[PDB]
Amino acid sequence: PHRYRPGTVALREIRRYQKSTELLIRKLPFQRLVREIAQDFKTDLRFQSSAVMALQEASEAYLVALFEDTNLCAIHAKRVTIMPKDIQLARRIRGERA
Amino acid sequence: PHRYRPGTVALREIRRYQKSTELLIRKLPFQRLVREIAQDFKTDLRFQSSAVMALQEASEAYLVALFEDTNLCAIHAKRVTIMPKDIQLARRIRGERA
Amino acid sequence: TRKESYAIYVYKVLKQVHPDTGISSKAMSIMNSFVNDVFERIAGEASRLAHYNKRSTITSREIQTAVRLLLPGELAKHAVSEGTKAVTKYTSAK
Amino acid sequence: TRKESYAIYVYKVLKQVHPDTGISSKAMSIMNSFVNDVFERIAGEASRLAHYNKRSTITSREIQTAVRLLLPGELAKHAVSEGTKAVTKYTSAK
Amino acid sequence: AKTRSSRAGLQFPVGRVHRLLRKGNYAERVGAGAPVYLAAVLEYLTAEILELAGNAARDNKKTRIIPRHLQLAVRNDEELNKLLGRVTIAQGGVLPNIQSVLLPKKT
Amino acid sequence: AKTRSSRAGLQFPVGRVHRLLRKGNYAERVGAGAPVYLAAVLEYLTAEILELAGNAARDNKKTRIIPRHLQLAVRNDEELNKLLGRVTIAQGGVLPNIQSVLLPKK
Amino acid sequence: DNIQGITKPAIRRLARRGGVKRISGLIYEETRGVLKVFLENVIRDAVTYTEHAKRKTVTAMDVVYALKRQGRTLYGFGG
Amino acid sequence: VLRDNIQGITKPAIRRLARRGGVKRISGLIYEETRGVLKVFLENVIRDAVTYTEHAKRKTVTAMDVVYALKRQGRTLYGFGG
DNA sequence: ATCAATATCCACCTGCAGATACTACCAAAAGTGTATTTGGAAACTGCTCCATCAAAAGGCATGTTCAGCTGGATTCCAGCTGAACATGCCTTTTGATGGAGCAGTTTCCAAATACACTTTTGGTAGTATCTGCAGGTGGATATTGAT
DNA sequence: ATCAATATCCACCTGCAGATACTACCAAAAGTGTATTTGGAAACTGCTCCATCAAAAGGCATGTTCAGCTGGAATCCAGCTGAACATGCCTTTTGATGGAGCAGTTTCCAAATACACTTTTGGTAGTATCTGCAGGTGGATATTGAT
Repeated sequence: PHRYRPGTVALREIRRYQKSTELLIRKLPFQRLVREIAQDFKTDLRFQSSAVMALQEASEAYLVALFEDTNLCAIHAKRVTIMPKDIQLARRIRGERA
Repeated sequence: PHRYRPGTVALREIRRYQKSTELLIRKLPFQRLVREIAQDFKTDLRFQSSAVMALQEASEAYLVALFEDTNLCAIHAKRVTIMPKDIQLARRIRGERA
Repeated sequence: TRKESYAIYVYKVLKQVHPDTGISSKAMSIMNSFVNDVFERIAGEASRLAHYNKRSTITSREIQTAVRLLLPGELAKHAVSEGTKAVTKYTSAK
Repeated sequence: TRKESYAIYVYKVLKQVHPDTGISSKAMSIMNSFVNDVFERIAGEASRLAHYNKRSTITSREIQTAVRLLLPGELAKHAVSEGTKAVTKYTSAK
Repeated sequence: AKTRSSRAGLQFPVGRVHRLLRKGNYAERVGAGAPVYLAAVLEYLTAEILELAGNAARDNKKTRIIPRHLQLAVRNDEELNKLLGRVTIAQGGVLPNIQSVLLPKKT
Repeated sequence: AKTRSSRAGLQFPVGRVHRLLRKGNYAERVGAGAPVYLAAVLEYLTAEILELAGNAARDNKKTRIIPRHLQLAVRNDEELNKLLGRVTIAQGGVLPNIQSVLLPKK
Repeated sequence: DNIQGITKPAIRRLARRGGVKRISGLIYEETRGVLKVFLENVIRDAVTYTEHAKRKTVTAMDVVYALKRQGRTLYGFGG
Repeated sequence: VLRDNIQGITKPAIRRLARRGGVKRISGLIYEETRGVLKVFLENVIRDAVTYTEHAKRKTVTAMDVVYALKRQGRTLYGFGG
């Protein structure tokens, strides 16, 4: 009964996703999110496929970099587990918050 | 002899300085610093007094805002005493040295 | 030689909103920087908006879109009204 | 309608630097964005420089100061060097 | 011959704003409706900040709006704070604000 | 008739840069040295990035430069990284980097 | 719901690329909320450019211009 | 001969700034840290200000050069014609 | 240190998505010659204001003593979050078929630019006279901290 | 709670830097009226590409069990950092002086706009072939983790 210790596979993943560039959020689910949000500003809109892909590349790159900052705030707090306050602290300092 | 406990005067001071708007760095000392740094870039420069005052208003508003972010990093670390690491964490997240 | 500023206009608006209130020259300087700043940001947005659409003219329409792009929800809604209104009025006068 | 791009002049520069290296369409699209971006950042700063100094002309001087303002240390020194070079070589030619 | 500002029912100078739009090289042409609209926006914004600053000046028992009042009025207003989020008002100071955990004792 | 690029000894289109400066409303006028200077500054920066991206392509046993190679070239270079600090390169991924405190205790 | 369509594994993959090793259970809902504010801000602007051009289709360029004025310039989709 | 003026930025002046910034307790190493941070901030702003100065062929840095330098950095300053 | 279970790496292989390539057509673009206009460097210089010098002075920095209490170190364990499955819901590929509507082309006219004058005005320079409030004073209330 | 050492609040008030009032001048600003030019809305619509739908394929997400190990609570204590005090430096300030250098008026030609003409070109299209490398198979080897 083989079993890897907590953290080994997670670390293995960090190495794996930092080597690749493929998007990490499922496409159709993302497209739906996008269309729903836009529907709130203007009804019956169409989206060029390249438009949606632009939103996705921009969103992931944004979230990824935010996790980097968040991770630094958790580590600052002598933790290795990121929490909501780590995200809040990062957004607040970036000026995206207060 | 009467003696305020540690932290009371510090708080008295915060309320005091948050209530006023006067510059906090001595005028002349700040002016020599500006002339020293500029000179190391271009010899024989002159400065309109308002040019020096403009830099002092910008520098102080920048440092105050920086200390606010620093204070939040300390509090995040469950401390009430800011340290170099806090200033560094805020400048990193701010993208001043990502 | 001439140095323009919005001082006389800031002042007029000041007496409309606060009849018995003055403004120090230092505060007026700030108000003047504010008007200039917003003017530039708004004309900048319009400028680019016009180019993105191969338009060589900046009409009240680009100005309107710039305002929606630049101001937060509620300041935009009102700014747009005042502007549309000033343009409607202006249009029916001549 | 035609759609300009810097793609051809990029590829030309590529084969000089790495004669046996190709570039994907997506990478080329990225390089085009890059050239457009730097152009706008550079022209825009030259624009302001001329305005600040009440000038109606953007000369190679404004492009130079813009480059110094916009680019980091060494990138700036070399860009200035290439810049001066092409303008000199261009003058010494009927 | 009325001024274009009166025609629009405005205090801010439409003629000036139209003039500044041309010398700033924003586009080859500037429609006569652009400065009217833009002058209205500038006036409204000016009115909004003067309203709030004038009130801050009253709360401090003052008759004259100084820079601190403009700062107080912008900081205390979510939207003017967003619009001027990257702006520094000289001699404005900051908003009185002390993080809870820094306060003494408990309860 | 010889082109302006050829005269200034460049690959980038000097005539295009000039045309672009004019139709951009940057100023009422545009001196002739300006589009030359600017065209060369653009060519250079293109060369600097293609040179590094190319190395990255080599170091990865590849001959074709892809977005990944452009990202590694930019983020691994102090100056280019700063110049493109607020820029996202599509399909670029990130640099392999793990905070040391997260690594196994050994 | 749709924002809920952005799955936990995907938010985890995202965190991984960002070098994150351990993740608190509250993070997934925090993230989704942050993602929505991001997209609303960007889309609000793209759609604004879309309406200005009298179109009913959001174009890549509309998005790219939105990103640029939000200070999130994006290379690769024209512009 | 200007030497070591960064020390003109005294401990009390740095405490006061921290106070306005809402800071209650300061570690002993914060003072040198802050001087270093201030110097970098001034080098970047003056460098741009002086660059606007030379471009205009002046030997005098104006309040406006500074104001323009500040705006490039995203630190718009109101109150000095800028 | 030994040793089984997995992951990771690598040398080799093949198919196709996508990069390469020859031909051709063509409108827009880039170069060239000529006439006309003007931005802005030059030179001379009026004049603002920056760099200095002088001096009296008390606001404020420096340096030290002292001990309150914060941060750092250490120990401890409840329970959360990772790993590994078993399961099966729905993302994904894509082929293709209407058809929305982006984008190209033709009109043509409200609106903008150019141009010549006339009237108005905001900014400035010269004196001259108020006024909000900074900063000092004195004493009543409020806050803090020892007991 | 009591009490005393201090900070805090504010009413009362004087001095004055800075705001307010006014006549004067005037050059640039701003408006009126024409003649001339055209940007881009409007209508028609060909072709690209976006929204759908079929629909097994099965990949990737979700629910669950288990326990490793991380986060948070509690304890102790060395010494950092705040409060207060004494001493006296040096910043602040009131104020005059030379003169650097910024800025205004003007003379003026190297250089840019404005066209018209000729010539060259890079982008759109096909049509056809070429290839870097993603992705799959083996088999070796390193990493992880239990003993």
